[PDB]
Amino acid sequence: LGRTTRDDLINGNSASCADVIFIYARGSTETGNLGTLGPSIASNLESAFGKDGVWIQGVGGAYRATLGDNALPRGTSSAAIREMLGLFQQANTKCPDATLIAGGYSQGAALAAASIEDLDSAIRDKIAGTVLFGYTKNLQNRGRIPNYPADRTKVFCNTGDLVCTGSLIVAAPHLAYGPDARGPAPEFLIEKVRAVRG
Repeated sequence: LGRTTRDDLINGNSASCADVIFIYARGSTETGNLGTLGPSIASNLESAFGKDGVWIQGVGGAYRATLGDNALPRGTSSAAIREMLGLFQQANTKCPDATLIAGGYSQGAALAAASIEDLDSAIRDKIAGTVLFGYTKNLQNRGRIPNYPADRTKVFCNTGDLVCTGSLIVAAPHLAYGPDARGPAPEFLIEKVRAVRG
């Protein structure tokens, strides 16, 4: 695999359920299914919950993270939404009691948002927290994920990252989320898991 690819949910089963399952969608053109920011969040999550206590799953399969899909209505393709929807379904079926947390960068942040929007409310209720970096629909959705609570959403949108302000121009702030994925974003997700699970 490489640190850039994590299939802990796909490869896992009910007998080895983790308490927490993190599903993450990478940006356009990023490698593996975690890209650049996903591995730092994963390392922090495993310090907090232990290697056995958290499953990290990047969104792969039909999510090709094609730069042209950014221009589609929901900011990604229908196929990609179904891929992410199916991973939340699979988490829910394999491990009905795990707490779910989610994340995404750039097109993966629009994908997370469209997926959570379309999710059955009972599964959606289980997602304790979602972190979105360089969220391409930040302006259009006014910093929110449709049908999901504000208190469970943390958007990291740098000043000068123009994708947070309605365009698809890539500027240097868009490439500057490394600090956030190492610190505030995993801390937020851990705090949201601990508030549900203890």
